[PDB]
Amino acid sequence: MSEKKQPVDEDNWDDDNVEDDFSNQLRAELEKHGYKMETS
Amino acid sequence: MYEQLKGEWNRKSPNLSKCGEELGRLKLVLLELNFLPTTGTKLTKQQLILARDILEIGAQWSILRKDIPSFERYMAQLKCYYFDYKEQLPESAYMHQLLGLNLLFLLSQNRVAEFHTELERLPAKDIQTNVYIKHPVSLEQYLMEGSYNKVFLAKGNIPAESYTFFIDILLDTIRDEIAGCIEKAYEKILFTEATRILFFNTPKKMTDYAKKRGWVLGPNNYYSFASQQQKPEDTTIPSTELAKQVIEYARQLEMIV
Amino acid sequence: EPPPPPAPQDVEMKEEAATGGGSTGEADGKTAAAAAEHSQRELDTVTLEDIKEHVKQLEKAVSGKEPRFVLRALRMLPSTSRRLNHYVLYKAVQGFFTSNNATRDFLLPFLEEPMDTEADLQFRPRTGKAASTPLLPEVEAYLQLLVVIFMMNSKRYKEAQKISDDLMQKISTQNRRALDLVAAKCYYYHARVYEFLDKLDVVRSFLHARLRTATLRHDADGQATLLNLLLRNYLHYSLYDQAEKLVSKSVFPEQANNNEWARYLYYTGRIKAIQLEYSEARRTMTNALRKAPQHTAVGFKQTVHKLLIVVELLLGEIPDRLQFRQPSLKRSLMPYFLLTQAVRTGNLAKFNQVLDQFGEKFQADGTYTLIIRLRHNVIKTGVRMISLSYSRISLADIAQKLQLDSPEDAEFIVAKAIRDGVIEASINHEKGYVQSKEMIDIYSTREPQLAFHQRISFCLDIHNMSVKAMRFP
Amino acid sequence: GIISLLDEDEPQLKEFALHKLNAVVNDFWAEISESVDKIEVLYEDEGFRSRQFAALVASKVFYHLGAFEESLNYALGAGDL
Repeated sequence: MSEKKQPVDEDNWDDDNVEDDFSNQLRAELEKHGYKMETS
Repeated sequence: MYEQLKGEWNRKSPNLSKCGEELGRLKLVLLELNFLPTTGTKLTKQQLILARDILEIGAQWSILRKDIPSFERYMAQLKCYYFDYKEQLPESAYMHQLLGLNLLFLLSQNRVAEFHTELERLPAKDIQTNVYIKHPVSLEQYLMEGSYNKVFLAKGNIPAESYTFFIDILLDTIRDEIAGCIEKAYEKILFTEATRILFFNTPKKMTDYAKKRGWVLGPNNYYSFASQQQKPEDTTIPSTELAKQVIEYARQLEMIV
Repeated sequence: EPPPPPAPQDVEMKEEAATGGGSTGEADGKTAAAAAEHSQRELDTVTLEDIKEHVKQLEKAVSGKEPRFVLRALRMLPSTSRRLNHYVLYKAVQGFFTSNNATRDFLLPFLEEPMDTEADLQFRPRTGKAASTPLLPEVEAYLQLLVVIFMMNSKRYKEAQKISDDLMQKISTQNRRALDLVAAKCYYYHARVYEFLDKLDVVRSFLHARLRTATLRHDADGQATLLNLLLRNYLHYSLYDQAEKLVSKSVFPEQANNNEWARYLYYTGRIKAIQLEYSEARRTMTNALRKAPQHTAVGFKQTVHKLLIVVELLLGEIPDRLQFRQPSLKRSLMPYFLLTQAVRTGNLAKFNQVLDQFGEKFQADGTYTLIIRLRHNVIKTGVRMISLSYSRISLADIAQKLQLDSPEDAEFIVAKAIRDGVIEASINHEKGYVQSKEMIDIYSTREPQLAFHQRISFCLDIHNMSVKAMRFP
Repeated sequence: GIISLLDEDEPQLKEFALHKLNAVVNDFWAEISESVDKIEVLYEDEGFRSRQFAALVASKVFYHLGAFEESLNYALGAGDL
């Protein structure tokens, strides 16, 4: 055999793909896009 | 061995002369070796190489006469000639586009597990070489997404004129899907869209499809009506038969004490 | 060293003491086809042998068990247990006596020594143990040069244990099944000897011929161990043999070790990956995924999950996979975190940047049929997300918002979406309206009360599995 | 595949092909299961010589599948071979 080389050397696993979009993008999302109503 | 039976290599079959010579001559191969469940000294495999080439011309004669079971049967022979347990064979000039033939008609006959063991019996060489392998599988990506947009454009690119014969079978599996995917799944299409996708703009072929749906055409229109009637309900039949299932559920109360 | 002598003297005699001394009670336990209480214990300690010290990992003096135990392989009047106790006292040939090494040189007449000595009195686990345990714990030397045929010769005397197994003792041995356990393991060593440089051409018709002698008459676990071999060699070896199963599909009467049944359903579900039977594959590969929880901390569960979830990505939809994050997985980037990120996005440039950028690891995938409908899974994920979001959507929105260049291309994608039953859309083909809509009657009028024969058919199946489970004591 | 090849009216192709059958029978147990009807026709063809051998390897392949009783009836109607 089972080893042959290797003995010498509701959680996040659920969310990480949408939480990637909660990891790089849209930090102040409706707080600049929420500011589109009055800044524009 | 028989130095060259192919003395008319560019004069393959205007007749059935070398075809009958091919029946007697393949019959001579059958009398000689048999086939390849032979270890061989590679010199008895030399007429197996010539046997590969004359079964390539036997395939071209089988599509010349339109013998499809002997066509894919000789093609199955050629798949047994590359399934031949000695890979160490000389290289025939048709070695990849015979898999293009098998890929194309095997694509047109709607055998998709055969398409995947086609992509699996010799996977690694299907990517780079033979644009007649890369082009029917990217064309399979075109049948997957972007259909009815690249068929005749793809027909504009076959310089090795043996693939039009089976992309006409792909035209048949186009026309039945026009005969299932523009009417009786929508509301109404006008005459000009059936003119575009149903080519030659009024045969008795697009008429044959409009009447093949079981519907009578209007002027300058094809309604897709008269479908999905009565709002079916199955009134009390599951209330009968599912408690008929509860009967042998009480048998499951019976076998257990 | 002084610490190298005492340890194999201890654990080695603890192995054959319970092995021979307990298997004596097993075959003298005249009906023991399921007890085998030191057979499977012994194989549990042989999986421990491959981790730990072997028969003699050339343990720094002479590697002397091999010129010790297979000499006088004879189970006579019970002073031959004192011959093995002489083989306890002679373990100081390394320590006290003249050190004489006989590994790889005299091991072939040592393989002749179960035949050179007297009659084996019907305890073949010691002799086939002497046909496996010399050289298969020498696979770990990894030179595989002229000792391929030596380890193979030890499997030829194992084939002599097949001759003495199913060609001798014609009255209900029931050690035949334990020798199918040991025989199957050294068939995996036929893989670990043949398949390093060749293919198991003997065990093609001897795969089916050991299956022939292990078909119905005394078959137990040879069915799906030889079918694990049948299923596992014939994936790297060319296919259609899984269609050679399809005319003669025979699976276990009762499931084996849950590791074996787990990995077996992983193998045949991994065939249904390339067979593209997406319905059964998600539940038998889910079953196979959850059913093997024991693995080495650097992986093989990430191998089983990695090569598991590819067609699950190709279902058209997928959940966000498993639920137990692994960082050595994160170092190896095996099941493509970034590519399934490109799946749940409707992205194409970074998507084909993952495709083109990582193709040396797509070699480690070896399943390039993923991309040919996985770009299609990007566009069907887009139309499934937007169509699932909006009550009505039109080709003016989606057909060029997703840059399909034309109305009719989106009408072809919705043609394949209604063809797949995904959306209840409609298209007015007059002005360019996708006059899409959402169907009604989501209530529990009919559909869950129809589903409760699947829920409760499931429940009565677990009732009867609990009853049949109760039938054992 | 090599069993589908047998549309030639000369039976010596079928004896060549049974010479292939006992040769590469050690890998191809599946194809005769789709070629049962060919073993039925070539078995029920009287003057065709290979009906007895069709009962032989039909007893082999139905032995392989599990039709040991049709292997038995073919073993009856398989002759001295």
